[PDB]
Amino acid sequence: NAVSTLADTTISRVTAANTAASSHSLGTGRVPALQAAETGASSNASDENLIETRCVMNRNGVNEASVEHFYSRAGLVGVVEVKDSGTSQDGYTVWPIDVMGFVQQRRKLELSTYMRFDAEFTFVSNLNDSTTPGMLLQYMYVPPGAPKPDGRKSYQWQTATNPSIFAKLSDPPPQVSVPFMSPASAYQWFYDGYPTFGEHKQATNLQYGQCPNNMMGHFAIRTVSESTTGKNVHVRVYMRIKHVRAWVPRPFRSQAYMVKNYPTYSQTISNTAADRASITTTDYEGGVPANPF
Amino acid sequence: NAVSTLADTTISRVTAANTAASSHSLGTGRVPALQAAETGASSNASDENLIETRCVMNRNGVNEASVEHFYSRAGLVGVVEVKDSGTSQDGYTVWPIDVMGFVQQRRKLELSTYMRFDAEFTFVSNLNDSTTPGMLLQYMYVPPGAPKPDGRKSYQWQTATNPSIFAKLSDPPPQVSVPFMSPASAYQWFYDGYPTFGEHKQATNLQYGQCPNNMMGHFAIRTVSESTTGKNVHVRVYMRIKHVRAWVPRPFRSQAYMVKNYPTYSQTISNTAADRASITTTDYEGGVPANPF
Amino acid sequence: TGNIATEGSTINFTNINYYKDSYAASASRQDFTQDPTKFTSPVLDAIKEAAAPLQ
Amino acid sequence: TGNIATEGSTINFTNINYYKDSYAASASRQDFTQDPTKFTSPVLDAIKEAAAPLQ
Amino acid sequence: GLPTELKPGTNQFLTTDDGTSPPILPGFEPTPLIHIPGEFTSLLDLCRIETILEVNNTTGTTGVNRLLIPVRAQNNVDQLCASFQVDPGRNGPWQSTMVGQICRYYTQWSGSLKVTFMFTGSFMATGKMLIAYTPPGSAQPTTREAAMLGTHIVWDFGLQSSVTLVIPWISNTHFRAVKTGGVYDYYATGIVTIWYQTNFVVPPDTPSEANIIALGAAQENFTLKLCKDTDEIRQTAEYQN
Amino acid sequence: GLPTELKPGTNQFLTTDDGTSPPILPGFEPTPLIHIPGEFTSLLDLCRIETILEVNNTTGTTGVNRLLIPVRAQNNVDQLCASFQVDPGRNGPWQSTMVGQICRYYTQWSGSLKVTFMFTGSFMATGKMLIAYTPPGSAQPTTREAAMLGTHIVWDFGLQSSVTLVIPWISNTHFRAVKTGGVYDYYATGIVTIWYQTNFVVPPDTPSEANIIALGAAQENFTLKLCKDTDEIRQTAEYQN
Amino acid sequence: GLPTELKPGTNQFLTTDDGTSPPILPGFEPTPLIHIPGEFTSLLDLCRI
Amino acid sequence: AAMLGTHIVWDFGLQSSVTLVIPWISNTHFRAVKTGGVYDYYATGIVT
Amino acid sequence: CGYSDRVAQLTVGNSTITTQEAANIVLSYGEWPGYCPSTDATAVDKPTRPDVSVNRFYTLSTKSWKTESTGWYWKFPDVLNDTGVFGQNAQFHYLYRSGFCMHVQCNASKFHQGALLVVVIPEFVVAASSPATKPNGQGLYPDFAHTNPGKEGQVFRDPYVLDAGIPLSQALVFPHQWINLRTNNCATIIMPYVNALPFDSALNHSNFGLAVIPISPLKYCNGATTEVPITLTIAPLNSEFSGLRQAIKQ
Amino acid sequence: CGYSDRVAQLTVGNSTITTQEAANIVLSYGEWPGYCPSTDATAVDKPTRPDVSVNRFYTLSTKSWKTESTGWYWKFPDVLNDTGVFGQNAQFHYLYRSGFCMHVQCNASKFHQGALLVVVIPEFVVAASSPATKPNGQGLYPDFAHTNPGKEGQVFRDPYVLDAGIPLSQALVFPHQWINLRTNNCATIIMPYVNALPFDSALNHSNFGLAVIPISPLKYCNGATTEVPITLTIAPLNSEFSGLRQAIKQ
Ligand SMILES: CCCCCCCCCCCCCCCCCC(=O)O
Ligand SMILES: CCCCCCCCCCCCCCCCCC(=O)O
Ligand SMILES: CCCCCCCCCCCCCC(=O)O
Ligand SMILES: CCCCCCCCCCCCCC(=O)O
Repeated sequence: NAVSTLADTTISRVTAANTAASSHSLGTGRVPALQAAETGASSNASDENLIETRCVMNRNGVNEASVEHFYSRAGLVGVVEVKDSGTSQDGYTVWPIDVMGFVQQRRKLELSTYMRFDAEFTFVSNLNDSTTPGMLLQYMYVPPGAPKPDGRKSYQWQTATNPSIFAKLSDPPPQVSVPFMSPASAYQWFYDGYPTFGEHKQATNLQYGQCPNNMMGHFAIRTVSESTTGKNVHVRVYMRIKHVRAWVPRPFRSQAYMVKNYPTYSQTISNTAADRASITTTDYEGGVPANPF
Repeated sequence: NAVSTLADTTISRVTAANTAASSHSLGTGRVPALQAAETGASSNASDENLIETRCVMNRNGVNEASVEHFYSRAGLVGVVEVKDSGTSQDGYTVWPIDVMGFVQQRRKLELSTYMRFDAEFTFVSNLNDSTTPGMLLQYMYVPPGAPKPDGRKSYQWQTATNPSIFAKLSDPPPQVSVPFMSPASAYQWFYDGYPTFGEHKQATNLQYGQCPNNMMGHFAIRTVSESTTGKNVHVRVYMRIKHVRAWVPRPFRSQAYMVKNYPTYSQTISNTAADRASITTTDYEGGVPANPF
Repeated sequence: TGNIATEGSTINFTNINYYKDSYAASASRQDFTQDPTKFTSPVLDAIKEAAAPLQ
Repeated sequence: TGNIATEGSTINFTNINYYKDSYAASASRQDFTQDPTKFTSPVLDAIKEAAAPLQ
Repeated sequence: GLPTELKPGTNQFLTTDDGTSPPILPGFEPTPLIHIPGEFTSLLDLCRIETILEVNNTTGTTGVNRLLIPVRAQNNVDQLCASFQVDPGRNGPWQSTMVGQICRYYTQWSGSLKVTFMFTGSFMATGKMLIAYTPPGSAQPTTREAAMLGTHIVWDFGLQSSVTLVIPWISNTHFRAVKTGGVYDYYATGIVTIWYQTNFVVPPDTPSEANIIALGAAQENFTLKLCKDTDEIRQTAEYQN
Repeated sequence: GLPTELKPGTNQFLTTDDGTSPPILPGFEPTPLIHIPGEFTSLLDLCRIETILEVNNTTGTTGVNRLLIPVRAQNNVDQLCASFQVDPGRNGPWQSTMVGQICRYYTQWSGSLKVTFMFTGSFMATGKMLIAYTPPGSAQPTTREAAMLGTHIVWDFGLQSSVTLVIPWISNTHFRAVKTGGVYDYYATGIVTIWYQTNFVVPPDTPSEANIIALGAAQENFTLKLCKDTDEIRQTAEYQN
Repeated sequence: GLPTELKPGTNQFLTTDDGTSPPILPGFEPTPLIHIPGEFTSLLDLCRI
Repeated sequence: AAMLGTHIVWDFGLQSSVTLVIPWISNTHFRAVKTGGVYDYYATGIVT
Repeated sequence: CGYSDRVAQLTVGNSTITTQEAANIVLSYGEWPGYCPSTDATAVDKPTRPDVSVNRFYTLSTKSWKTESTGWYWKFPDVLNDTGVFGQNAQFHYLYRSGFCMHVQCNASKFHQGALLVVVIPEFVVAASSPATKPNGQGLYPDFAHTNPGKEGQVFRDPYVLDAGIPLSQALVFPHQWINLRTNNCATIIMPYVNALPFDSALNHSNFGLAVIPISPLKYCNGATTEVPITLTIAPLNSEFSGLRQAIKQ
Repeated sequence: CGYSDRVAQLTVGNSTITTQEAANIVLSYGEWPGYCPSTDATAVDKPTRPDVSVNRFYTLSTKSWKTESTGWYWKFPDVLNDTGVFGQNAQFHYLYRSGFCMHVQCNASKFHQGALLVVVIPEFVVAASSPATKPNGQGLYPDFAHTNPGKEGQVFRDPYVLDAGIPLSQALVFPHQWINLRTNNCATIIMPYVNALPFDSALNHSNFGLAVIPISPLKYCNGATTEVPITLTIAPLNSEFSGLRQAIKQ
């Protein structure tokens, strides 16, 4: 029944491609080595045709180079500072939900052009001294067009419909599942166009590349208090993508990022490969040659 | 079904070898006592052939002298001090993952030459006064070649892919399962060779005996803070080997260890056996002999 | 045939959804697919290994 | 036939893996093997107990 | 059921824990999924694409010039044209390939690699090149006679402009660590040197200097293991854009 | 299901608790296991190997000399050649054996032990030795007539250089404690003394002094119980290498 | 399963609670039980003396 | 140098004799009995 | 056969492209361009399919390849958004969808040499390089000329990073083909409609970028013809326009 | 039979070892040396098996046993890494695997006495003893001479701890055999390939250590021959080399 279903739930081992034994091929007409990169196709040549191979029954597992496994790992996507001391005694902050803020997660996600995933969001919250007192905090997801709070105690924190999460800093970090929320059929890290009609003749073309299909509202975070607590709270937001489909692979970014929502690079072009003295120089000592033949 | 499966899960009693009743053997030709240690084989002689035995149906259990049971016990493998006071106000530490640091665990594991096991790692963390306040800590496993953090707040703590564990000192100790992580088919506590080709003509032959098949990266541990907390944190790391296979048994170490990754002993050779006055001296008073025959 | 690195299967009470929304479920990583051709050999005329590609 | 040290078997809800990775499972200690010969009698000519070993 | 006891690991947050969390939006139905071309489900599919090796990663060379191995008519036979190590992790020509960049997201790798060399001289230019692969023991061969003793292909320029040197998986271990240098030179894969088998011969009124473009990839038996964060990108601190 | 109540033992960390912990690496497949010779699955297999007893553990004797029982042509019959107690736990000749070192990792032990004595005089040397085992009640026999009343073997030197004294399991209890001395002399196993049954006789131009090498092990009925940490190794403190 | 809520009586230690506790010694087999005369299983047997 | 050729290690014991079979390792099917000069072409070898 | 024929003929609408050095044709992601199915279709307006009128080869831009030329790119459908009946259908309608057949024609004698990588980059977001001096240089956002070059195309300033901060070396991940003057003289990339949405505005959004980059520079001996042109010819396939209104130009 | 015959003949390749006092042959871990199976094999290069050329008895080292001699050890395949065709195959190739047949020959008259323990220690990591005076004495790491003695072998300085901090008494756990001049005069240990990896570099890594230690010292009366040699003869079995390149010596 559903018992047999639980039995076959452990991730099974898919092995890599085996090698077959091969011998010498002294004939004309058959040329596996010769390819044509011009055609745009990768070489079809196997080890067995270029050299004499033995039979290897390869048992190495490939299950971990999956878009599921690659991306199903929580990474820092935002740090919200709930300032309630000195000049900033607001005791609330509204943080625009974007995942393009930190390199490690940004660069992974930008391997794809389009991605459709559910995410799991964890809120690791603490004070300046890494201490977690019994201090109550409200995390309210504000979808695009929901009114954003303008004060510590405003009507917007009633949350009749907005999903919110009450937790103490003292408690283990809050976590929630979020669905694939997007008008478009998949998210889209690169949008080559403008969201509005117009002629786009501005000394600063900000609008270029900004698709609102991705912009998924704000998280409003406050300390549920009556007055200034005199304490700042750091909220590290961790996103773990799941149920992930990805389309159209792209080159991994080489240049350091400069701004959040725009691919832009310093005019100093850092080379993709770390340079060396000459094209015939390798950094490997090796052993003492037996016949110096 | 899977119900019958749960029924037969309690560790069953395997008994030790029974003794059979034996009588006198006054014949030539049959000599169980006589052996030949020179052949390299242990004596094959049984109690029943050397003396007159009774029938004993031995019910003593042997299930606990297994490599599973012997090693499936958490032992101290590391103490990481997260210094954040006085001269050392880093508030982070990167600890090289090695299990050869403490005698009790080292000596057990070095009974084998090769071992393949999954391990379970527990982090007992506290302050100098053995107190556990609500202080948030990040334990990040940094596999070999993953960038190691160089500061309390560096980009390396985003953990897009590195597995990390957030816990408060206040919480019960963090625990995680770790797989058999090694390029080689088993781990190897003794490697009789050098990891690189060369001639090895250094006044200090450090490279000898160091196989990177064992070196399994670092754990980076920080207090998730903005500034010096002025408090040092001790992290006792406890490793419980499991799913354990072991090959090629070796002598238990006699000499005291001196360094972590090198079998080296003081020129003062401590004898394996505690010495006594003479070869015919035993420390046992016994009783008053009836006929002093 | 798991990642246990020794003989043993045990009992697998895992991959359970406790919520009426199915997107609340654990990462769907039961299935692995490897179709590389759409990127490595996207040409119309499939080229055999032996034959010289352009003639 | 357990280590209970008295008559009783009860019900055994144990050895359950709650994770998709099988290496997350509890110590595999259902099976005990005792093959000592590979270390105690590794010689080619097996020697009977009775017979004087070298002749 | 009701009698429970919490074990170690409670109230912890493991980032790579695959678990359930309560959903924030009851009854939410996501947008229908339409068919999009070019879905990929595996990163080993991405590793089997030929991408350009930056073999000319030298002090002077800049921009697209770093992707070209220069070749020319030689006065002297058996001079070394270029040379590069074939461990994807190592800082060097492999950094510019998709395979080299995906390897740096993993700790250990296995299986045959694949270098395709496309010559881009004039039609009238002819020549032969010995592309030898030396297994880990040895240094970079100083003469062509040293190199020919390793896995090599002699490549003749003709209508087919490309050739493929499959670098076979010759390792003691089932998996090499991506990290190299220091004690980790235990997993050094080897060196690939390109020698002139004969000279680069052109007729009059033809350029006597051309380029070879090396394209690195991985074979079907290629595998990765132990996802880790990459070295290859850096922002200043935890609080940046 | 939902209504639960935590019992004592929550939030505790028992080191010897066999439990599950969340895995740190989803979908990780370990290196394939190849066949390696000499797999052992039990430490009782390791106890049934003969290893040398340090019977000559005396003030003066040093290095390999501690592993040799000296023997010689005697002017006087029935002198005591050597003597050792046969409780593996006790500080003494058993410490040098694999069985003695594995016992110190357990609290209680049971079953027959096994001492093999190999003589290493010249071929021309002959002799007989009475190897007696005295059960726990008595002191070390002062004369051979006292010893002969216990489990003994008379051993004749010939082509077969070895003999085996099986020490039978004669205990009141099913298991003896490894710890001995004090009230724990309740579990004393006994003494094994070696007497000259006849003299060590050699012809002219032959060494008149030789050695016996004692090899201790355990029999098939040998069992251990209650894994504990050993006494046998010590570092200075909790913070050391 | 995963959604649980603790009821009163949590984190308490009732001395006469009959419960399970984690064992301190994996795979431990106790000494075999031999036959001993004069086993008693009830204290009403002791009252009828 | 010698151990690299066809050899027998001979232990003295009750059996007083041993046999070194010199195997027929020749380029030709037959060697000429006459040796010395150009006829050292058929030299059989040395036994040390 | 098991080999790609050198000689090839491409006939769409009332236009035919003949090439005698075709190094095979790339079909991007191994999928043919097709009309939007009923299931993927979201918009209820009946979509006009002009067929031959819009589905035909348009020869838009010819460029002179020089020894120091750094490369050119175009944005589809931006390149064709003002040319032929396609242009008019694209201005008169809101929603748009089609795949295309790229064909870059570059011949030179057997005594010239050089390699052009021709690559179709979906969602080619042109970056702007900011000078090291100022963190927010005015050239942090690329002006409309760079994002939408139109028919004339735009010269790469940094072709090494494909003017997008991604290495050109790894651009071979996208559907690509080389023009080695040694072997071939044309590059054909059939590309299906690739977008998260089934229909998009032709004017506002560019589905693909068409990039021709000289990897190996063009070299030749004194006496050969210095002028070596590179011509872009594009044929929309299975074009479908919807949401008819007043013609809007960009 | 149920008894080991005294007289025994060992013939591998073009070499034969005859012994009239063989105390049986030890087969380490009750497993015969065999070629790497397809399933365990990781490396795709076809492995050369030179057979008789490399698989034969090599008599490498003879040592003079004295009353105060403390013992000798060798490292396999280090001992043979420069001798015969094996040496050349081991230098010319990267990966290496073989088991071996050890045979230690030590005869003396029926009027000499002494015992040699001959033991094969897998992964024999030679330690360096540091003098009590300084905690980090320069002799904390053993120099290359001690770790890789080669053909000539190395004299034990502390044979009681087998120069590795492990008691010699418990060395009998490893495959071992005694040479009692009373009973026998040869010790034969057939050893299969024991390593975590299916193939390893012959030059960098030593699979096994061959240790001959005099437990009972050699003693004899005035008039007997003082010179009593101990000879090591090793025959590689099922040798398999792979990854051919330029010959490298250590
Ligand atoms: C109270 C907290 C509830 C959690 C709600 C989380 C909602 C998150 C929306 C989904 C995140 C993925 C889309 C990210 C796209 C932004 C990228 C960008 O355009 O810069
Ligand atoms: C965040 C914490 C996650 C836990 C990750 C643990 C990773 C441990 C690696 C496996 C440990 C066993 C190998 C030890 C070998 C080191 C011995 C040595 O060579 O000195
Ligand atoms: C709580 C009951 C859960 C039952 C889960 C299924 C267990 C089936 C028993 C066999 C173990 C699974 C793997 C196998 O089929 O070998
Ligand atoms: C939650 C239901 C778990 C069921 C576990 C199996 C129990 C079977 C009943 C018998 C007890 C096991 C030992 C036996 O077979 O005697």
